[PDB]
Amino acid sequence: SGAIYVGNYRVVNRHLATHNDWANLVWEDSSRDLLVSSTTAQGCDTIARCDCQTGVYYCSSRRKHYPVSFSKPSLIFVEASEYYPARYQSHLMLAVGHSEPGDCGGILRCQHGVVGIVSTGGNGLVGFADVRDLLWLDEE
Ligand SMILES: C[C@@H](Cc1cocn1)NC(=O)c1nn(C)c2ccccc12
Ligand SMILES: [Zn+2]
Repeated sequence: SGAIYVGNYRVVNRHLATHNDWANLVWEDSSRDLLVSSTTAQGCDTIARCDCQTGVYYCSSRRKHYPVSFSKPSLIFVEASEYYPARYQSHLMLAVGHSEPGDCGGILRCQHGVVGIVSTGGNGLVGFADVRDLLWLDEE
């Protein structure tokens, strides 16, 4: 589990969105595994607007942050899970790192801010849904 709280937005994995998220929906995209809802309170996370391809992510199944090198956002074929059939996921970045299904929502960041959230994984890989192209997260 996990979310990004920037401005009056909450960014979560689409497959983990709650009824309150769907009832206060701003934007969703199944191909990216992302959903954004509106919030009453202002958040403290800042979105990275950069070209970093090294950063750190939070792994809840280890209670630890790990440094990683990650690929550029791409269209990758992801295997079936209980939330999606096997399909192409867009704007996905892969790294070598431990992960388990419940680690989705953990933040990947660099010195510039939040880069994305954990969305896929297995066998020593972890995949992150990028958010750096969603420029509208920075404005009302
Ligand atoms: C919950 C789904 C979401 C999903 C996105 O694309 C299709 N399904 N993801 C997973 O199944 C999953 N995510 N991580 C971090 C893993 C690590 C090890 C094994 C499985 C996973
Ligand atoms: Zn950066």
